[PDB]
Amino acid sequence: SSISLKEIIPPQPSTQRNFTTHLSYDPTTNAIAYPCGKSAFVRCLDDGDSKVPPVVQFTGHGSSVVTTVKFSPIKGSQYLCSGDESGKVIVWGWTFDKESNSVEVNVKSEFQVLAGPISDISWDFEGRRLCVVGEGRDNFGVFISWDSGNSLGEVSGHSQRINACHLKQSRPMRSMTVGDDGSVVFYQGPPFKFSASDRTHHKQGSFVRDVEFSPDSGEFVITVGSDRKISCFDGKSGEFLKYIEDDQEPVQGGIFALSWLDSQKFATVGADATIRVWDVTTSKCVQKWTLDKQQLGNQQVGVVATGNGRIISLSLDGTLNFYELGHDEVLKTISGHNKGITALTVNPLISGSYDGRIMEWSSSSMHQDHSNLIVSLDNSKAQEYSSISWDDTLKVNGITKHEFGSQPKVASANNDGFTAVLTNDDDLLILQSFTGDIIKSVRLNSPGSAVSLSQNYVAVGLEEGNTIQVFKLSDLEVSFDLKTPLRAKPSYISISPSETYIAAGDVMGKILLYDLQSREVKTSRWAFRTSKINAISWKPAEEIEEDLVATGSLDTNIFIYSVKRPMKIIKALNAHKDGVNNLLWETPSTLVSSGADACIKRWNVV
Ligand SMILES: [Zn+2]
Repeated sequence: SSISLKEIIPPQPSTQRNFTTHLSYDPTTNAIAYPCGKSAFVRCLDDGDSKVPPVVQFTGHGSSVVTTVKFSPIKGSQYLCSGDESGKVIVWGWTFDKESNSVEVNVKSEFQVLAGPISDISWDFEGRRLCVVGEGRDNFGVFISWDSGNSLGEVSGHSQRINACHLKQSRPMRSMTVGDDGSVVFYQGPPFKFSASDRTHHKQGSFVRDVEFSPDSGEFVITVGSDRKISCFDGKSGEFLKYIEDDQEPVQGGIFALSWLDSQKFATVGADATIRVWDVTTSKCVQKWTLDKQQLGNQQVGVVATGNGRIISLSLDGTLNFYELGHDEVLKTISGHNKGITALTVNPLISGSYDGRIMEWSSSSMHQDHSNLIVSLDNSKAQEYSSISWDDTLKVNGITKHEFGSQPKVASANNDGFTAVLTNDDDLLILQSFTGDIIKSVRLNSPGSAVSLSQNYVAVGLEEGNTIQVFKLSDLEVSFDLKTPLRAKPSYISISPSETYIAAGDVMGKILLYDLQSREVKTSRWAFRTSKINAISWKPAEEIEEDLVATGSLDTNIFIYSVKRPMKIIKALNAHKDGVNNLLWETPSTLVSSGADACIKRWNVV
């Protein structure tokens, strides 16, 4: 008996309005790396099976939000380096096993380099030296050896935050840091030391957001930022050569990032929802790609060349845009969440995160209709969905059909188009999932922290005495208490599909199973988790007697308990960094999970 990882749907890159998201591409593994939440990710652009794992997730930054992920230049080195807001940098390496289909990640070195958050990282072409940069009190960046951490130079010339850096990928080594107040500094080195400074080519007070030396011998260095200027320096002397401008292509917005396709062409991307391709020599824009400027989400917050003219653009809305030099049309788009997932539906698969974004995977549709946490999702009605959010509304296919007078704490929908909601004002409401109408309601005697709506019952977890009261859907005036309360505040309740039992767990990790009818505990034998329970889902039949029950807790684990054999536990550890939020059975043998880490995972239950 087991559970094995069947598929991983990774989140989109982390984003912030007015801020660049530095991406990284690795030719060898044909994959890109990017930060999202508290984990670093590497996603293989390779569809057709390959020896490269689809996804690699590094959780080593613990509680610190990851800011940047960079591939080591050494082909096949499978090493990467990432930084976080706490100012810590980590060099880690992964491992894969196409067989077990298991990915291992082992840290190799960690360094507390900055007081504040790290903004960018860059390796030397030997994959042994690092330019780390960002913000601090006295230090705005450092130059250190990847294994020891001993200083290999000194970041200087900046008084304000450093935004990006880059190491000329060839000898004689040279470096570049760039940041706030139009500051651009050049270094020389192996022992990188201040060489030259510049505060005349980028407007004072502006933000220079990215810098990058041309591939091969790096004959040039280019910096970009909010003043819409593209400055071109010489890769050796660092002398300003010229601005890259084309009369037929005025830059109408601040630039966020750049990436060289080869030694002559490089891409830029910015607030004017445009992806432009330039030729350093002619200073002419050779190719342009646009998106509707009228939509905030189209601003281009990142970019990275992936070889042979292929370019990947990052939208403020987290979308990944694939383009190719010579082809005026966008090749394909990839959307998804970049915020913890809080609501889940199956057959068809739909997900919602705590920012209110909803994802329809059956049509690759991404919605930004709600503007806050998605409490629940209901797809019972054919080709439609009903969503409830902390933005106090109930929407049906992105359209508002109900405005709550009181915020919806938690909710639960059955299969007959009904949704039971518990509000901040301590009310239990029963809505018609698809019209938004409240057909019946009742004031609860105490705040409620959990709901489970079956075909005929409504089980509510009550904070006062952490008891479970069961309501009759058809008549809220009738109800009964289960003989035994919980240990601590109820966190999640799941009524049996046949309404025989009721599984309810608490914020401490206890999960009691009751017999609904007799309202008596049927077993408290299921193993204590020592962590908040966030999800419980009954496995359906392929016997027919309800037995296996999947559950998830803040501790990141998935525990599939058994009614018949309370001592037997099938488990999957580290399912989702920082906790499992949702759990569903889309197939009698397949589980689907969502986590605080904005990941969605499918599992094969053997
Ligand atoms: Zn929509």
